[PDB]
Formats: sequence, C-alpha cells, structure tokens
Amino acid sequence: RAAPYGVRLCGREFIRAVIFTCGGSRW
Amino acid sequence: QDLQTLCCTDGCSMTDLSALC
Repeated sequence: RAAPYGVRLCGREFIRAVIFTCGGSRW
Repeated sequence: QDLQTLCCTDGCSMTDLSALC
C-alpha cells in the first residue's frame, strides 16, 4: 500500500497481477 | 501483509507488487 491507487487482488488473480506488473518474468 | 494479505481486503498497488516478483 505504498501507492495511492489500489486494486482488489485475490488468489491466482493476485499473483497474476504481480507477474503482469513483473512483465511476465516466468509465469 | 499489506501488500499480499491486505490486497484482497483493501487493495495493493501494482507498483508494490514488483517487490514480490
């Protein structure tokens, strides 16, 4: 919660969003 | 924590997510 904006992420969706931001590192 | 745990409840910033990956 560093940035003002926030999105509801749960389960695989949460992890996918992380990887999405990561730029498709290896998922 | 606030990044993972609180993300489902309140919400986590995509920028923050970078730390996990």
